[PDB]
Amino acid sequence: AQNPNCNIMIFHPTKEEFNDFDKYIAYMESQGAHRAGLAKIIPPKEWKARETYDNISEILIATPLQQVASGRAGVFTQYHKKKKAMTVGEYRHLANSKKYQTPPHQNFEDLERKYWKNRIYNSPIYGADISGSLFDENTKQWNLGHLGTIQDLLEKECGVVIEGVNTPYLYFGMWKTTFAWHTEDMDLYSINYLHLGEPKTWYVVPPEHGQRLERLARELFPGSSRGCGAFLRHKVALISPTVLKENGIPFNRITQEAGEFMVTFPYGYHAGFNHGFNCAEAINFATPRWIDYGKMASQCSCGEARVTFSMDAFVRILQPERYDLWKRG
Ligand SMILES: CCOC(=O)Cc1nn[nH]n1
Ligand SMILES: [Cl-]
Ligand code: NA
Ligand code: NI
Ligand SMILES: [Zn+2]
Repeated sequence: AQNPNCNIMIFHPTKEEFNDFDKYIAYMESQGAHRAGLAKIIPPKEWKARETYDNISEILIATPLQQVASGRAGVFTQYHKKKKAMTVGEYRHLANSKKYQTPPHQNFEDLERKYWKNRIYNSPIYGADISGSLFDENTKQWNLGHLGTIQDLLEKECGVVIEGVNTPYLYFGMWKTTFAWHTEDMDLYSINYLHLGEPKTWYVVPPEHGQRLERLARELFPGSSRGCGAFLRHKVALISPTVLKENGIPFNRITQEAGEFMVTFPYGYHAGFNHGFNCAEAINFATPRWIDYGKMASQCSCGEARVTFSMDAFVRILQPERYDLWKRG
């Protein structure tokens, strides 16, 4: 079997290989990439997402979220406090201010150490989950607004014809902005392009070991676990690499830089943080291999994890038994 140690693999497709998106995902999996839960794809040198980023400052962040931590440095939750709307230009200025700017650091490992030491003592502001795209409509390869839809995938695989749309999200980040441990909705794939700015560090647990992370999370967040049997769905719990290592949890880490794609694979738990001001775009997608993961995906029914209108049909068709109870939440 390929990639038995579940290492994060990095791919360098040629411009010809970059034409057929589905085919390249299948290729990566043939090499065992999915075993890690996460892969990096560096686009060919001939490719670009758009011409420039000089004109993005007027995009609105309608509901920036302040990420307020509780707990200890290595085991904490974050709750999201709504702030007043800002433009991207205003947000960038805020990110670069003394209060929020990345501290001096020697390299990525030094900054990673500073993040886990000091994250809880600050409350950075994240402009997450903004419907939109920054790919030029003329970019034909790996344009995250022009992928095949999950609804069409389900139809092709299962004959299933369903309502729903699937469009990309933009994210504007700053130092210490954090994505909590999660898998995607319905354990879908995701793809993330870092358009501009400072890096993003990722942590990931191999899909074959996801239940080990879940068990540790239940132990570390016992009240949350009693409240919901899928509380990681809430996307608020953080566990540091030190604590994961202490508890024998298999994981890997990698830093994504501007101009690079990351793909997360079905049931690949991931978490991480932004190094400084940046802009990313992401969307969920499916392949034939996803279908069995979708059938088995845990669900939050406590009501906290509120989700997109597209998810109804996925639960309805793939998980009819669970549908009524899920719909209640
Ligand atoms: C407000 C919390 O926002 C997030 O966690 C957004 C995010 N999800 N994955 N990377 N960023
Ligand atoms: Cl710091
Ligand atoms: Na490893
Ligand atoms: Ni994700
Ligand atoms: Zn829940």
